Amino acid sequence: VSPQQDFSDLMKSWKNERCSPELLPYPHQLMKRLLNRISMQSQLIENISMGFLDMQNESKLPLLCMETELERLKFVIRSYIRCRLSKIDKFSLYLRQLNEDENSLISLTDLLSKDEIKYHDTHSLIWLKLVNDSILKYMPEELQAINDTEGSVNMIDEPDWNKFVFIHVNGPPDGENEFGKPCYTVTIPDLKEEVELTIGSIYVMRYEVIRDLLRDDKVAL
Amino acid sequence: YYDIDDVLADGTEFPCKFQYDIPGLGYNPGRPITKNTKLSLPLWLARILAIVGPVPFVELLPPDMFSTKVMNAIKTDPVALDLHSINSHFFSLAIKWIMLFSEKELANVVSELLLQRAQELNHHASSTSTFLLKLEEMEKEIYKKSHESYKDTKRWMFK
Amino acid sequence: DDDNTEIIKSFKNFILEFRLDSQFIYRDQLRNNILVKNYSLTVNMEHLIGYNEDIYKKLSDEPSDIIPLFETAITQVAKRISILSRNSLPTFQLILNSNANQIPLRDLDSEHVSKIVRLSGIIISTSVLSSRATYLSIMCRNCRHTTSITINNFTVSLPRSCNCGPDPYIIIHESSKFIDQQFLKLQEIPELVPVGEMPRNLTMTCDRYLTNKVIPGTRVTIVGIYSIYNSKNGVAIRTPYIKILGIQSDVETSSIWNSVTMFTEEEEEEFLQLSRNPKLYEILTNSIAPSIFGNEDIKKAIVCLLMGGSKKILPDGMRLRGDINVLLLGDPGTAKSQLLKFVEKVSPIAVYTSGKGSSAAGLTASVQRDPMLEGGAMVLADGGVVCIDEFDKMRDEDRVAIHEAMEQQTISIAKAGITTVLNSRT
Amino acid sequence: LPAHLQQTFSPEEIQFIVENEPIKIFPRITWQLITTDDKALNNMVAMRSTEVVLWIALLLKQQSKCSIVAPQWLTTKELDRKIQYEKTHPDRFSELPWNWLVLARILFNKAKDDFHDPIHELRGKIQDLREIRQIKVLKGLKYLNESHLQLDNLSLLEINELRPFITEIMDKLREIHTASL
Amino acid sequence: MYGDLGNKLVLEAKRTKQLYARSNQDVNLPMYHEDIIRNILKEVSNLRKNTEYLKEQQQLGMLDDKVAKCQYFVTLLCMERNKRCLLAYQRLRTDILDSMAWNNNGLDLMSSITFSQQDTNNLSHQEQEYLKEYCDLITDLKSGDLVDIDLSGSLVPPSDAFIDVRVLKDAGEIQTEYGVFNLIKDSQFFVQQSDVERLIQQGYLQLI
Repeated sequence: VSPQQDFSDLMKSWKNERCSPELLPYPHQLMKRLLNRISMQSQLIENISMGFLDMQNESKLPLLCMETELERLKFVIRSYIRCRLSKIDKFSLYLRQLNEDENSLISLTDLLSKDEIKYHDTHSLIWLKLVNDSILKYMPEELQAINDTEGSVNMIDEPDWNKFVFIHVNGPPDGENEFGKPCYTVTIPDLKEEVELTIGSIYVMRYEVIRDLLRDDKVAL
Repeated sequence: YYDIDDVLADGTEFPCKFQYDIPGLGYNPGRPITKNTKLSLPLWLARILAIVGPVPFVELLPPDMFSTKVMNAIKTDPVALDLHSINSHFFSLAIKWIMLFSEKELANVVSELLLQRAQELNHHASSTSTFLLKLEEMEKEIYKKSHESYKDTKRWMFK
Repeated sequence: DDDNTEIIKSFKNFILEFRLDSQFIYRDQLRNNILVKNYSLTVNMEHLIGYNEDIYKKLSDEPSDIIPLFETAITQVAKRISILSRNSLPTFQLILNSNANQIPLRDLDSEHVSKIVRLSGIIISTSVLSSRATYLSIMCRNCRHTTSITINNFTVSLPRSCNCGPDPYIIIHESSKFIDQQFLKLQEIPELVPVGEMPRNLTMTCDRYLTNKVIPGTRVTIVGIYSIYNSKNGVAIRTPYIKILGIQSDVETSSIWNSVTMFTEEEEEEFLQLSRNPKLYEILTNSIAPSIFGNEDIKKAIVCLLMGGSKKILPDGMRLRGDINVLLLGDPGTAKSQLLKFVEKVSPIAVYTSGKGSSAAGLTASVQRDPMLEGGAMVLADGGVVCIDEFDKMRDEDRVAIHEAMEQQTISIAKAGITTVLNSRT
Repeated sequence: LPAHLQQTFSPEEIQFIVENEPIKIFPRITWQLITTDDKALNNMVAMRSTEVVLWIALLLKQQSKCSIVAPQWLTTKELDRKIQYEKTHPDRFSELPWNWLVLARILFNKAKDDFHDPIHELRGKIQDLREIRQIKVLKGLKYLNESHLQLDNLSLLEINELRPFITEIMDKLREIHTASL
Repeated sequence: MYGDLGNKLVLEAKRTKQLYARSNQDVNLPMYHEDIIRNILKEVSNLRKNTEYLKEQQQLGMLDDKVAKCQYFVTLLCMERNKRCLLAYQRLRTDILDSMAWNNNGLDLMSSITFSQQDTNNLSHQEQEYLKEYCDLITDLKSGDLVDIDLSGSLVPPSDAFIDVRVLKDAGEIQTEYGVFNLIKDSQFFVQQSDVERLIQQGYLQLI
């Protein structure tokens, strides 16, 4: 609940995002309390900056500090969402097929932002509308639908769960998953026998075997 | 798929002969094409003709590029071998043909060749000469990406 | 030799500690050189003299006794960088190119002998490569002493002691490590200072990684030591040569010459930008003869010539050709003989021969024997443009050769024990 | 659309990250400010060490209102035990601050006059420890297999430079092999 | 020969990636090819015409022959091939495009989309409608936040945090926002990262 922690989780989310091959859940509970918090301090600093001129017929430092800080954290999330919108641009179709299907969790108000959902549907719409008056006129009857034929394929791709991601293993020990010799976690790849995993050492593997560790935040990326 | 390398990879000609006769030749005044005619086909159409049939429509005669002479010559000196001359696509291509024909034997071979190029390509990842000219297009693209990470990390290293 | 330890310690301390703010230029020059497998180093003297004045004081004093202690000094460094333990790693060549003061060719007379001399001249012809030795084993004809001789640079007789004698030592060529050598021969530049006399040409030996670095005919600026060799031809009369370390061509000159089938991206960019011009043809036809006035049909014809044409390998072995031919024939003032010089300049590979062939060069493919393919217009010019003049004035025997060549692109030589059919795509 | 890089981090971004690590300082000064994530501080006492985040130390160092402390692991006498321990275990990469490259760039630009014996020494040391370690990575990189690698203790910058390469040719390599069974 | 025009088209598509790669990125796409794709569309119309013709012919003449299947199979693939080309090209074109709409709009005070994208009219109007609709699409994202954003800018993090900008033949003074920087050729402003981000994208500032 502390500010510092929300920030550490912001950074964590940002890294996990730029690393992974695919989209991650939209963390509204935090990102919204920060989107309120910055609206607060951006008003506050302009207020203290304006009140400062009244004592003027001293030290610009905490103001400069504050402002630089705000530039840094207003950069962070802007990288975040400017990235996620790109992965939405790449996965728009996949997500659509994920939405038409019942199981398991569709976009809702969670998997995407209430702001992002607009971006998704509108981009999707104007894209289909572009290709529609451009190359489909002139429309193949089988190719009317944008979806699997199958082959090849299309898109479908790319929920690619096998791609490699550098991962650094961190999390609180009970002394849950620690089987020795050093520590957690399993592993159990499908194709191969366990390594398994050691915590003070970064080990690159597929994204799929570790997705559950990612959920728990037991390994940073 | 949308990337240019794949859709270009499907563009390559293969020596595949027909199992059956097919009147309505789309290639010229046959009209049918006599059985066991050897006609070069791009990969895109030839890919599912080997599946759909319980005898497939085409024999899938092994491409000259995969000739056992070659798969042998790449086991000597890959690093000095010129890939860009033969196809030029190899990994983008070979990856499809290994699944299509389900050949295990050469996996262990190409899986080796691509380590041996790369233990060389981390060597030109440091800041060409002639060698850059003989890479396969997609491999080449990875060289851009690496060389750029390095260059940029060096330009950050100082001022 | 504690002194050599003292010198080499200073060279190591010059490579490891050198700082241009803040990267270490040399130390990284080294790594980035061993990875590509260049096995060389280029020192910039200004940095050197900046670092210590002393080591440059000795290096301009007795270069040929020192420079190899610098080689061993740097290769002892690449041992600690390129690999680690607790092979084989040749001792790198160093190439040092620096400003100093240009010393023209005419002004080299004694007095600076064995003192590094920067200079400038146009290379005439490059001599065919031949190997010197670096490390060669030697066994005795009798006692069979196994001696590994490390020969250095920069002639050296073999040791006679383990009857036995006088010189019972054989070179084992199965274990001997060899390097390469070139022999440039350079004629000083025509601008200065010929006066009324033919310009002198000093003979130069490039070696290792500078070899084949320079196409003959390109202006360069050599650095190297200045020194003398014997070569019986009295008394005593020893003749002058310039060892090269190391060579640097004039701006650029890479890319061209040295233009490979590959090029930078932005060239494709600007080319593909030129392909978009409606006036493209028409602007090209204005490029060729800035000086030459009119003659537009010729002017366009050159263009369509340079670009080659349809080339067909279709079965059977018959292959049709490109691209065409052009006759400029007419009375003088046509500028055609100048125009050809121009095409010669533009065309990627071109040989202007007005003959009869000239002067020493035969006009066509010719078999000549090595006293211990002779060359000609066609062969040397292969795969591109050939420029001929006085085409009616050419000799008979090779005229046959031409008129058979131009159609089928291949010259066929049955002389003596070689029946070869060799290619002219010109 | 991030354009560059995009899959790997930018060299700058890893400094953007590391500057979030706190380190001790020696303030010359004797508002508030709460800021957001700092938690610090009661008015800093001159000639008294304290723990604060990096980007602010750097910020207050440009104004030379504070003197940053040198990290205990940044020393030449300290580095010596580290290259000694590194030459002698050609396999493992030893123990790294994980930021050490980027702190080695950053703290040398400004803070340089604060270090004891900073000159022509430590840069010579870390440019070295950033040599044998790099070649040891290129010679440890021959053993590449899917899917596993021990990169053990390795800098963030070192990760970032070679990332596209490894995680690309792993994606050509593992791609045939998963798919050939 | 059958589907090869698409291979040549994507072969041409590749070149623009080459021009976006190293690169340097100035945009300046040569043109959208309407002609060659018109050839493709006439070829594919040919195809589907013979397809429905033969689809009528199986109903009468072919009488469900084993061979017939092939035409509806193979030639069908060709349709897909053109599609595989036509979209691959097209998405590539949108990738080179939307990013441009990203990094610069453009930027303060956008305040309108004008003079940008040297392609202008040379590029197809069908794409330009998509484009204007797309920057209209991103104006709403601009309107949700309340960051403030400035999302379009600051891809590269601030340091620290004041810089020095050297005028580059710009007039000026057009700096109305925040303050009248009073732009003046041959004048460097010791100004904070704030207005620098916004003004550097336009082309006024030069050295950071």
